[PDB]
Amino acid sequence: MLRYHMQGFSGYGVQYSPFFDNRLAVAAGSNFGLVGNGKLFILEIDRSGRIVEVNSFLTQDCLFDLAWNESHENQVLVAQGDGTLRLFDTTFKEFPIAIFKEHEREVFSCNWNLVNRQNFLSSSWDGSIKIWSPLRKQSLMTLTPRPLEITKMVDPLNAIILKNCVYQAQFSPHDQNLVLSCSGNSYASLFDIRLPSGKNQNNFLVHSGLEALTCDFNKYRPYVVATGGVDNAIRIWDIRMSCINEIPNAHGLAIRKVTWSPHHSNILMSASYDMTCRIWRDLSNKTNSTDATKGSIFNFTQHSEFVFGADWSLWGKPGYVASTAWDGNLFVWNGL
Amino acid sequence: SELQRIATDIVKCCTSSSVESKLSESKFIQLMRNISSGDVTLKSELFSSNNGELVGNRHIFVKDEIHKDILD
Amino acid sequence: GSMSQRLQSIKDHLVESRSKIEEGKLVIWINGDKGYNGLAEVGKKFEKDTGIKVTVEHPDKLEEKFPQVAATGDGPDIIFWAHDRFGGYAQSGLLAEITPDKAFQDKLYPFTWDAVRYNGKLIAYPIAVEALSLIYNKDLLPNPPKTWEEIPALDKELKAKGKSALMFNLQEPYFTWPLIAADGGYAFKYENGKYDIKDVGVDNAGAKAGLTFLVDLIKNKHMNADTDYSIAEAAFNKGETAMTINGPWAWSNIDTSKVNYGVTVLPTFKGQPSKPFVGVLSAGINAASPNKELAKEFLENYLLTDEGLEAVNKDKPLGAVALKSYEEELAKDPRIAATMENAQKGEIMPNIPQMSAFWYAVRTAVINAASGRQTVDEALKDAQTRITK
Ligand SMILES: [Mg+2]
Ligand SMILES: [Mg+2]
Ligand SMILES: [Mg+2]
Ligand SMILES: [Mg+2]
Ligand SMILES: [Mg+2]
Ligand SMILES: [Mg+2]
Repeated sequence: MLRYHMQGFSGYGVQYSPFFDNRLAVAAGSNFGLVGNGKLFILEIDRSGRIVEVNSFLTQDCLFDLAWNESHENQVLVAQGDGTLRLFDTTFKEFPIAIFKEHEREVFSCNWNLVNRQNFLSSSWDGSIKIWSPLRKQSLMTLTPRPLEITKMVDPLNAIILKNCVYQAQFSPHDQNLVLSCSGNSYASLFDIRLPSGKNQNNFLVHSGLEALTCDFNKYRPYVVATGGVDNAIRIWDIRMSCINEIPNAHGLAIRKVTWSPHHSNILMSASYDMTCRIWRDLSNKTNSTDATKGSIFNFTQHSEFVFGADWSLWGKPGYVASTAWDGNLFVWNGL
Repeated sequence: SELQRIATDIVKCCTSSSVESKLSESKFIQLMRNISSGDVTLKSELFSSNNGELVGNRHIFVKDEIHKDILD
Repeated sequence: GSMSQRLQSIKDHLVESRSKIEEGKLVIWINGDKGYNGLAEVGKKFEKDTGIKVTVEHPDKLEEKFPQVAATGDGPDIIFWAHDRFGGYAQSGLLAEITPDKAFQDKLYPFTWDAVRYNGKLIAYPIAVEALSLIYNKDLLPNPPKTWEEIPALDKELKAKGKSALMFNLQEPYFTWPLIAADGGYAFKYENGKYDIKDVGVDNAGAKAGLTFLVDLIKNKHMNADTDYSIAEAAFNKGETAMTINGPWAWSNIDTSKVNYGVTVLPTFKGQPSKPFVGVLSAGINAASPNKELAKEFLENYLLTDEGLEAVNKDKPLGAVALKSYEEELAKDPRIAATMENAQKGEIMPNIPQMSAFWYAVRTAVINAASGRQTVDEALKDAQTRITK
C-alpha cells in the first residue's frame, strides 16, 4: 500500500484530480478537526509509488471537504469550519483565489457539478445547501431540506420556544438540475432546482431516525442512489420508485462516507467510525440481506482512527482507492 | 466543563474484537480520557496541565487574504 | 463553544451507533393516534409488580423506522401496528415467534390469530379489530335496509323528501370493495399459510356482479360518481343522507354533529354479506430484543386482560378488541358489536406487498366504471391484467 502522513492533522476528505492521473488532494484539520488550523494537501504519486507533497495551504479553521474544479486543472475548493468555502489555485502559495462567505455554521461538504462543470455545491450545519459560481461572490441558489413529516410535527414558532445538519449534498452526474442531500434528521432530500422554493423537494426516510451522514449517485444508473449513516446500514434506493437493496450492519459504528465506483454500476465503497473501509457488490443489480457475506468484497483495515475520506481512482488499474482518516494517514490501495 | 462532560460520555460509551482493540489503542480516545480527567483543556489550541505545555498542533493565524486576478 | 459543539456531534454519532436495546426494561413503540398514555399506565402497573421499567414512545413514522433500525439490535422491544405491515417485518426476520399456549390462544377470537401468522409462525399478539360498518340516521331511517337491493326504492322515497339514501366514498376502493367482494371478488387467494400472487379475484363473476350493482346505482342517480370521503362525511353529518359507510375513526365527528345515528351490519348483496377488509392492531416482539420473556409476560398477563385493555381504551377507544372477555364488555355498545360482526363477515387485509398493486389497479377500475370512462367488464379486465402482469 502507498502512504503519506500529515503530521498532527486528521483527514476529512480526499479526492483524485480529474485532470492529473497521479494527483490528489486531502482536506484536513488539527486536533481531529475539533479546533485549530485546517490544511489542504496537494499530493503527487510518482512512478515508484512514493506519495509526495507538492503544495499545501494552511487555513484558519479545520477543513471538512474538498472538490477539484471540473473546469480548471489548477483549482480546488475546500469547505471550512468557519462557514466559508475557499477556492485555491495550486500554482500559488499560502492564500486562496476566492472566498465564499454565506453559511452561518461549519461547511461539511462541497461538490463540483460534473454535468455543466461550471458550478459547485456546499452543505452546512446551518441546515442549508448553496449553489455557487466560482466567478461570483454571492450564491446563485439556496436549498433547505424540509421533509413533510419533519415539517408537519415541528411547531412553526419552534425557534422562540426553548425545549438540521446537512452532512452531504451532491449534484446528479446525470441530470444537471437534480441535487441529493442527507441530513441529521435521517432524511435524504431530492431537489429539482427548476421548481420554486417550497415545491422543489421530495424527502424520504433513510437511516432509522438516526443521522444520515452520506449519500452518492450511482455513476451509471440515473435513478439509483446510496446512503449511509448512524444506524450502521448502507441503503440503495431507486428515486423513480423505494429501498431496492439494503446492507444492514455494514459496519460496527457510524458510516461517514459511501461512494459508488466510477468503473462499475454494481460496486460501492464505504468508510466508517469503525476504522475500516469496505468494498461492496450491489446484488440487486436478489438482495445483500439474503447473501451469506452481504455482498462484501474487501475489508481495508490499516487505518488506526476513524475513516472520514474515501475516493475511487478515475484512471489506471480499475479498483484503486484513496482513503484518509483521523490517524493523519492517506493510503492508496487496490480493493479489486 | 461542557467539553469535560461530552468527553466523559465518549469514554463511557465506547472504550468486533479488532474494532474494540483499535478503540482501546486510539489517540482520539486517549485525548477524550485526558479531557475527561481535566488534564487537557482549551488554551485554538489544547494544552496539558501536567506537562504545562501544548498538546496537538499549534494554531497559526491565517489572514483572509486572497491573491489578485493575475493568473489564468 | 465551537470545539464542544463539534465534539458533541462526534459523541452523538458514536453513542447512537453503538447503542443496543437495554436488558431488563421494556421500550414500546405505538402510533400517536392510539391510547399511549393508557398503555403507559399498564406499564406503571407492570413496573410496580416486577420492577421492570416500561417506556412507551410514539415516534413519527415508527412503521418505517422499525424495519430500518431492527437489524442493529436497537429500537423497541415491542412494536404496535396494523397487522398488514407485520408480513414484511416477518419476511425480513425482524419479529420473534410468539409462544402463547393453547389456553391463552382460546382467550382471543380465532380469526384474529390468522392476521398475525406468517410462514406458519405466530409473529404478534392481536389487540384490536377494525372494519367498516353501515352508519345510518335514526330520524330519517329507523330501520335500515338489510340488503343492497333495497337501496334504489329507499332512495326514491328519500329523494322526494329532499334527502338521499346513501352517500359514501366512491374514490377509494377500500370503501367500495366490501360490495365487490360479496358475491365472489377477492384480492389474492390464500392457501397453505401463503397468498398466491398469481391467483387474483378482480375480474371474476362475483366482482363483476358487485361493481355492476354499484355502477347501476350511479346510472340510476341513486349515487354520484364524484362522491368522496369529505362529500359523504359532510352529507351524513349534516343530516342530508340516511346512510353512509365508514369506520370507527369517523364516529367522534358524528358525535359532535348531534345527528341521531346507529351503526349496523353492512347490507347483504345477492344474499351474501358485504366483506370489508379487517385491520388488526397487533403487538410484535423485536427478534433482537434481550427481553422477550419480559415482553411476553407484559403482553399476556398485563395488557391482554380486561384491566389492561380498559386502561388503553379509556385514554383513546380501541374500537372492537381481539380479547373475548373485554369485547363482550364493550359490545353492549351496538356500534362495537357491529364493528366485530362486520369484521367476522369480512376478510383479513392481506399482509403482502402486492396489495399496493391491487389497490392502485382497483382504484382506477372503479373510478373508470363509475365515471363511464370504461364498462365494468373492461375496467375489471384491465385491473386484473395489471395486477397479474
Ligand atoms: Mg467533495
Ligand atoms: Mg435503544
Ligand atoms: Mg404516520
Ligand atoms: Mg363467498
Ligand atoms: Mg374532494
Ligand atoms: Mg366481563
